[PDB]
Amino acid sequence: MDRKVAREFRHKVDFLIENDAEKDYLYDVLRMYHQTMDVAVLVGDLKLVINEPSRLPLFDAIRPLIPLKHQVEYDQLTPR
Amino acid sequence: GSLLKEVLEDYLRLKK
Repeated sequence: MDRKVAREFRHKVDFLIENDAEKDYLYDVLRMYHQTMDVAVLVGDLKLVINEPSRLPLFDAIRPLIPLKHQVEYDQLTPR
Repeated sequence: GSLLKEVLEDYLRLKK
C-alpha cells in the first residue's frame, strides 16, 4: 500500500547519490535502525551522509518509513 | 508493514 513511496524516495537517493559509498553508508544506517530499533542512531549517521542540501532529501525521505511513535521521537531529534 | 525493511529489500534487489 505504501511500497511505491519507498522506491520513490530510494530512487531519489540514487539520483542524488550517484556514488556507491554514500549508498554503502546509508545501507549501514538503515540496517542499524532495524537491528538497534533506535532512531537516535539514525539521526546521527543520517546527518553524516545527509549534511548537504543535495543529501537532505534523504533525511525527510527515509522518515516516512519510521513508525508514528518513532516519527515523533525522530522529528524531535531532527532540526524541526 | 515495516516500511524500512521494504526499502532495504528494494535496494538489495536493485543491486543484483
